[PDB]
Amino acid sequence: MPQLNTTVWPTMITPMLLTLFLITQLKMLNTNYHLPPSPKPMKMKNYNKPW
Amino acid sequence: YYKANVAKAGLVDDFEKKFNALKVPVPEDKYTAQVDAEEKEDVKSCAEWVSLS
Repeated sequence: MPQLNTTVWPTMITPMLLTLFLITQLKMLNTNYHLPPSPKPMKMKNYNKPW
Repeated sequence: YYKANVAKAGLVDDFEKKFNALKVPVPEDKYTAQVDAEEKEDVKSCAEWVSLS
């Protein structure tokens, strides 16, 4: 079983860490979801005429 | 009608002399000037709000 060849293990451990923990994560941060725009048509800080 | 129908001694004359020479008191305002001033004050408060709006 080549999986048990413990000599090239450091060749798999590092670039995974360089891919699972740095690169791919750095692409999810660049996938943002904005809150959808429903600005209410009812925003009027008004007041009765001067009386 | 009252010169030729009263046999009282000249009393119709002095009643009518007291009438043509009567000065009925014309009532004076004393109350519209102070609401005009209130009106002026209002238009001031109005116009400044129209400016704000």
